[PDB]
Amino acid sequence: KEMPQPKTFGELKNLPLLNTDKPVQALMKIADELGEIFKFEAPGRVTRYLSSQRLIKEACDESRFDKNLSQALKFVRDFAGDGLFTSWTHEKNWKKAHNILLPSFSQQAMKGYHAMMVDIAVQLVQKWERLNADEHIEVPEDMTRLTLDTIGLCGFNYRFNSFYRDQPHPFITSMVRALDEAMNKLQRANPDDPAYDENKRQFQEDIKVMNDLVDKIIADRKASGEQSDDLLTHMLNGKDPETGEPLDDENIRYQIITFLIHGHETTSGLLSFALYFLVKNPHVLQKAAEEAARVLVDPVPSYKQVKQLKYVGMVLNEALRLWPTAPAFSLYAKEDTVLGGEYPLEKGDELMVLIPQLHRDKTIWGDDVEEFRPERFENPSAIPQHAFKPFGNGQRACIGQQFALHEATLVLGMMLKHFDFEDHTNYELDIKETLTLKPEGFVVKAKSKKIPL
Ligand code: HEM
Repeated sequence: KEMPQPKTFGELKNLPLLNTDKPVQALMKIADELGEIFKFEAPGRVTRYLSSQRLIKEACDESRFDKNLSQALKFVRDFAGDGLFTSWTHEKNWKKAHNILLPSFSQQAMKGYHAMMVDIAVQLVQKWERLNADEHIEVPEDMTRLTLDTIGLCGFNYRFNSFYRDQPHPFITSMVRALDEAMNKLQRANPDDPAYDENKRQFQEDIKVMNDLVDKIIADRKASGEQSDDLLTHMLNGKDPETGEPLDDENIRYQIITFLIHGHETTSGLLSFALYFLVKNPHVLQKAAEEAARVLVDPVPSYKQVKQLKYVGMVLNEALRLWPTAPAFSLYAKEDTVLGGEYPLEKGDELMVLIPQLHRDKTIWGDDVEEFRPERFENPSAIPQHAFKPFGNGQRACIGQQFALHEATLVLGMMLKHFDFEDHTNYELDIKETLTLKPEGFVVKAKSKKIPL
């Protein structure tokens, strides 16, 4: 079987097709025309984009395929190092950090982080309670303040105090700029061009700003001896079951930077898309609000009450179905293998899972794939294996899944309890693509139900 492939441009191959600010959406369009698999070549590289549950379930076989570091991840590694997200599975530090961190990220472990999550969530709610009549909310902007501050506090007991500032903490400014630079290098035709000397200089400065803060906090903690309810305390005290070794200080720093750079943007996007879909679907919003009011009966949510927000959970899963905020992951063939009984692959061949397209597979989800219908997830164990993959696959899946969902469910629950929301501009969905996805420029008005915290 010959494999479909979009337009080529001479020696540049398919590369010009991704000369756009929205490449994932462009690839979804190509997938719409070419089907479940297409080859994509650039000067000196080749990948194949998968879109069907049929082929993705095979790609998800860990005996056959392992996580690949995409070019995007190789650039992010310049500041995320050998943290979990940017490591090869066979690097010693991957398995070691994975073993140590798994217990710190369990559903049970979320009880320990809940109070800090509530701290920041209350700050968001109070911010919105305190807006004057003529004001509005910049949704992704505020969700980003929320998620960064939450990961800072739960991550290493540090307050960025984002809700006290117009200009973010310097660490945050550097982080966002470093992420942007790693992204720009993907579409940069002539990297050695002197017009990029300043970018390179700035990138090194921003890496230093991030390293200096995190290294200082780690050093301060070891000198103080203080024990906290945070990830840092877990990483300082944890020992690998296999070797009995703890993580060294540099790797701990990379883990912290990783939780921030990856966790903040994905979770902020999710909350933003969820609110977007709620305001665009009033009947669904009514059902979510009814549950929030019924369940969240105390001045602040308890850990247990968050799990009881069953419909809110479904709303978030349905937002992740339509716009999974980390929209792709990359795999390599471990050995020569045949995919789908039709496509021969050689050892090391690279595959890309196009998640938003997977989540629109009509053979799994039915015809109404574009409809926002949380009720799809009423019985979540009834959805076929490998049909729904917003958190990636297997041992290389999101270690932060329970953290992200606890945070998102808590915060969306509180928003729904405390406010009526208005799509005051009839916002037109504009999805900005970076390492992640977000609804750019999404704004609302929130009218308080005047319920005290
Ligand atoms: C809704 C929000 C989130 C989504 C959609 C998401 C999605 C993903 C995906 C798709 C991967 C696999 C990437 C790949 O295969 O290349 C991943 C990995 C990872 N995530 Fe998340 N993530 C979210 C939130 C978080 C948070 C809040 C944290 C930490 C506080 C986190 C920490 C990590 C780590 C450490 C990895 C690498 C795990 C490993 O390979 O051992 N994520 N995530």
